[PDB]
Amino acid sequence: NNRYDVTEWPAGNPAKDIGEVINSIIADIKARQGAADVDDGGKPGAVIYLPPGDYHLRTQVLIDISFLRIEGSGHGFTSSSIRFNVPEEEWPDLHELWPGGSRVIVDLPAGGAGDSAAGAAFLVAREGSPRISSVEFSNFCIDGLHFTADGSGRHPENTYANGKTGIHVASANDSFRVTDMGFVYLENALTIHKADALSIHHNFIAECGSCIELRGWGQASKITDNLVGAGPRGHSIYAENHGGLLVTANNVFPRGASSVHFKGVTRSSVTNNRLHAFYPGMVRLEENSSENLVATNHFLRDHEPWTPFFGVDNGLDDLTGLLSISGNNNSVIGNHFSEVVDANEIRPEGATPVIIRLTAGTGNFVSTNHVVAMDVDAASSDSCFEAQVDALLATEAADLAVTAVLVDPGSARNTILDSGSDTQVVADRAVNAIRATPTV
Amino acid sequence: NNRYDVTEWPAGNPAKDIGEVINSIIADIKARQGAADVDDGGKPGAVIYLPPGDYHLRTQVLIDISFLRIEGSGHGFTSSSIRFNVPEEEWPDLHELWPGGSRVIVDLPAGGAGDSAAGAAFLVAREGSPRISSVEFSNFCIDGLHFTADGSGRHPENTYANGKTGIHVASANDSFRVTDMGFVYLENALTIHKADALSIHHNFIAECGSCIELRGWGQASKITDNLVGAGPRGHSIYAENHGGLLVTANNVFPRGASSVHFKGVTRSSVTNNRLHAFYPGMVRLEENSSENLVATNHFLRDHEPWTPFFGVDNGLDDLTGLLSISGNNNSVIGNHFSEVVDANEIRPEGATPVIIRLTAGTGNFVSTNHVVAMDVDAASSDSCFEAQVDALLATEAADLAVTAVLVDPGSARNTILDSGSDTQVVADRAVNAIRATPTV
Amino acid sequence: NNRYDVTEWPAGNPAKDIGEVINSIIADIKARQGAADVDDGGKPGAVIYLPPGDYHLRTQVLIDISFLRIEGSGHGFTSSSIRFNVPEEEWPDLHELWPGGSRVIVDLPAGGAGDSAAGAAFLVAREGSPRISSVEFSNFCIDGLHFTADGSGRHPENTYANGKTGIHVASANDSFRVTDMGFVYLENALTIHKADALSIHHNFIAECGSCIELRGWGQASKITDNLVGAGPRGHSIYAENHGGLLVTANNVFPRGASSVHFKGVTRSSVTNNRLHAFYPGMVRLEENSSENLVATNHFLRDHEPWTPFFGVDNGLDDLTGLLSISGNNNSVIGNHFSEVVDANEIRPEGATPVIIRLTAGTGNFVSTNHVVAMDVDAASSDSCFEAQVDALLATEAADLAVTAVLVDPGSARNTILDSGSDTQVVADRAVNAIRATPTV
Repeated sequence: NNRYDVTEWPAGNPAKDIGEVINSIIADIKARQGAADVDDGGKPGAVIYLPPGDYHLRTQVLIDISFLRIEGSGHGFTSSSIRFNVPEEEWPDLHELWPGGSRVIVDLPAGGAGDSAAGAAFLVAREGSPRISSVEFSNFCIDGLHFTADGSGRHPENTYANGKTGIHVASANDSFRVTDMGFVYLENALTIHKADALSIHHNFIAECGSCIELRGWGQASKITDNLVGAGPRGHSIYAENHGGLLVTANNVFPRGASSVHFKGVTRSSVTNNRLHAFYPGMVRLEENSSENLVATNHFLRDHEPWTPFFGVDNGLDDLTGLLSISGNNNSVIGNHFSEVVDANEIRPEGATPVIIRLTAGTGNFVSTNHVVAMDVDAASSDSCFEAQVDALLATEAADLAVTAVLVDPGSARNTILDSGSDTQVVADRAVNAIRATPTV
Repeated sequence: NNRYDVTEWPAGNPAKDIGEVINSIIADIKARQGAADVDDGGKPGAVIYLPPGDYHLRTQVLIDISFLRIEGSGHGFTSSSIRFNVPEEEWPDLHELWPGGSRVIVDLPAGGAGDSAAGAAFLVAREGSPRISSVEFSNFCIDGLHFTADGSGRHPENTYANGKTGIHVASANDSFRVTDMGFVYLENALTIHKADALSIHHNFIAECGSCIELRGWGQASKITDNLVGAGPRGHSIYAENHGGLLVTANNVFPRGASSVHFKGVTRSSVTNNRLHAFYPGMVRLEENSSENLVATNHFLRDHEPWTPFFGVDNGLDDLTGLLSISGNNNSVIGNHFSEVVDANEIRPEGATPVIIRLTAGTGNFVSTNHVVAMDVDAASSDSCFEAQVDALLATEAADLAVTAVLVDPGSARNTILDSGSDTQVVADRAVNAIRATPTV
Repeated sequence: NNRYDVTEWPAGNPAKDIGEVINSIIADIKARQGAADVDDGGKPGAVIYLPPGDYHLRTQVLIDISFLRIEGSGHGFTSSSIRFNVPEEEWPDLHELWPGGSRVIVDLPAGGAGDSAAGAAFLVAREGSPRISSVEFSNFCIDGLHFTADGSGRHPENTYANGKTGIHVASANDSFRVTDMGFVYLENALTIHKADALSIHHNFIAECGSCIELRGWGQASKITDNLVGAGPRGHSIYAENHGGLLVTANNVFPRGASSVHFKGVTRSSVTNNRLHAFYPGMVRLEENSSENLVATNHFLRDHEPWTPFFGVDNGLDDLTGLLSISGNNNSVIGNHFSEVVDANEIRPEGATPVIIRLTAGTGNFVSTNHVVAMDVDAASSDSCFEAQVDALLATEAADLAVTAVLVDPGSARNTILDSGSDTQVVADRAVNAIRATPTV
């Protein structure tokens, strides 16, 4: 025992309100595990199992205890975004309509003016000592169900706004795991404050406004092997005030405002990811993000190919850069950048797009980065995945002049090696060490 | 419920034909999940559990539904290749003879002249909309049992031919997972057509003719953390017409024809793998494979040390290259190449082996690759793992001249930096930018 | 069946001695699986499940059979190190005191003068043929409970000494997996001899004297996605006489003697890890460790910030190097090194710290490594995680002269490119090819 199955718990009804059921199970664990030091233990925690099923959550789950594992048997993802943009008269012929797996349907109202925490299906919160530790979420689905009108006049299902969060961790935490999950149609998939030695590993986090956000501060954590797709006003991967973070082996696709965004992040590594955006400002190191390694990533920036998101932007223009750095002593090494754009969609009109921009800070080392830039003709089609795939396989283009590296006058004493020809590297040679990539 | 255990299903017998049992379970799921939009769901799918056991499959499983998870409790791998080459009179003294775990023994005949799909233990197929989604295969064993005579006069168990496939996905699919599996003694372990956002993660796929094949087209997928060993007429990792594929953190060992093979693959990353082959042509980018990052891989090419495969080749000679590129605007950065061969086994007689070959395309960037080449004396021994390990630890060699980079006249406007001395880099300096690695 | 739950086994008591229970289950599996070739199988193995719980182990588990899986439902980690250094009168106010999850408490005496194997909770041993294969340990907790006085006069809980091992594999093995575990308060977490195609993946291995040790020899293995923290007389990741090892995507934090230590390791890759130490000698390639790739790692060396470990060293001084190489033909490419030290704590007094040191061997290629060095004021605070995090986020420092690369006269014919200025690279230019990083 200490093993519970939500379909076998005698209180509540998991189809109607799985929140109530899980809170009831948590009360039972605490009632049984009252003593902290009996035969060298006494509070080992528990596992709560969700079989495949459609489970409505109407009461927020409060997780107050260490070593709690909540697990299911399916990440359950299907593209609600595609389905909600299929003409409605065709829905009866679709084999299915909704995500599945071990599915928690989040039916909470939007969070108040206090916060988003109130809109989270699972809230992890505990103050005092020690930090809550080794909570595990595994292999289930959290589904926000619908997005809602936002004043823009866009389809309500394409706004990425509903005030719902999948998992929200409010308190300092240690050794947490989020693995094998599916998150869909949430304004925020996963928000974790004050994380130590966290692992976010092998999840599918897509069609959420903002996917992964590490807030407050943190250390010694990792975000690995995820498939991630956000919305144009949110983050794919975000961290602030982290040290020693490792972000690797993620496949991040559209349509977040950015792929990776750091504020005040130090001594971290963003390496070996595949990153694909429809907008500039893919990787942002801001507010003294320093001594970070950004290595061997594949960056692709192109244009949205799917008609229902034509015109949808993140507000940033082509001078922003694909990689933007404000901070000291970073290392940008061995990245590939593909810039695949339509010259007459470049903004501002007639600008030369920038790839890497150093806006502030000193001592950045940028070496052995390959920039390929291409001028294609933009187009939109109605069939989502066909258009996406055709777009990736298309190479049928003219050449395009770009600025591979732009060092603003506010950044100096950088070293730029083999990351562009002299024309491609716009920088003051008197206060930065520049070696042009050899040419013919 | 929606949870099934194949040993607790009242129809069929999983020891005799687990195929029939699983198909029966799938019919039950469909019978119960008929309605697509009842209380915001209705087709959440299911989980089918295989306890550890030896289960014969005589009827192909047809997977027709989204959010189906099939799981077990052991990848169950043992080297049938070693065992089948042990003298038969010694078999009674072996502690065990066969793979184990949650084991599906594939007893289907070879596929007809239509196709290999008919020889697959699990076939995933569904047409219409939407694409089948979020099917999961986890932590079980698929065993082809024996290889069969192929006309070559080789031992029938060493042919890698039986017409059997582990898992075959014929239809466009989204968010699929194959994790923690074991595949053994199959002509094809895993063949997945038309994949979107697929994850093939942390499997053991070995002693199969061909291991992973991604066919038709695809996008935004990943192949990570696998242990992979194929056969000399097949692929280790293969993809065609994929965009945005990430292949990382795999340990690929002998004896596939290649370690990674791309046809028409674009905007992808093959980075941070350990790759070991007994033959040339380890990593092949062919048929306009363009804008790919190939970074920080460890390549080892040497000679087969195990006597029962002496003389077995993939048909390619030492001029082929360890890495061969036909395509535009790729990035080859920070790889290590160990070429450990016996000079008198080099073919054609008296050739200088090539390491990286650019056969066609423009704009490839090749930078900071270390090539170490060595002339050793070839040998074969009868004890498989002892010989393999001794061979890897052996450094007792003379020096060997190699061509680090060969740029054919059909490839031009490439950039080659610090990837060999001038002698080691055979290329037209007038139409490629070449910087020799500094020497003494 | 072949599925067992230790709380449902009729012999012994898993709370008192889970060792006896598991050994009893193993005898039952062998009694049932006597025949090796009945209908193409007969020894498929088994799965043993540990629900969340506190389980004392007083008898060593002997694992003698292939395809055994032992699994739980929680890695269960909490910092016993922090708790044992909290004043004792405050313990009654802590929410909990001990690790949890599916918890095996190791209550064996320390191993005799024969060996440490006798102190292991789980011993995997079998001689003869074939090698034991595809044993899996997953998602449970192994807890050494306490460290003991060691003659140093340190707190007994801070010695990292108790003679206990989590899992010890004594025999040649194939296709083993250790995944999702938690190890805490063990002198040795995981020791695996003679490993072939092993995967140590996604574990939490911390506050153990020595974490991962691969001994004897091995091949084609991988250590990926682990969180790892050892003690100052032990190893974080250690291997000897391995070929084809891949160590990637690990986040290794203090306070092991080293982060990665190789003896006699060849043709391997240590790439894309985040490594953090409080002492020199972070990555050691020793005793002819040759043809290894060390690429795109983030190294941080700084000072211990937590008062109860002030003064605790690994015995090595600042001339040792962060990366030390004794071996031929290695490749050191694209690493970031942050050296964050207090100039008056540098030892010996007045030394210039070294970052990469080549002590012996020929043909090493060192290219495009960024070294950032800083002089800060050392300090200690009592609040562990606050001090750790503040320390990582602190950049408030003066500049510090370092030797980026030191090539001893005993190492020659190396190539050093863009890994330091001429002053920073101390090497005989007549017998090594040196290119200084361009400067202003």
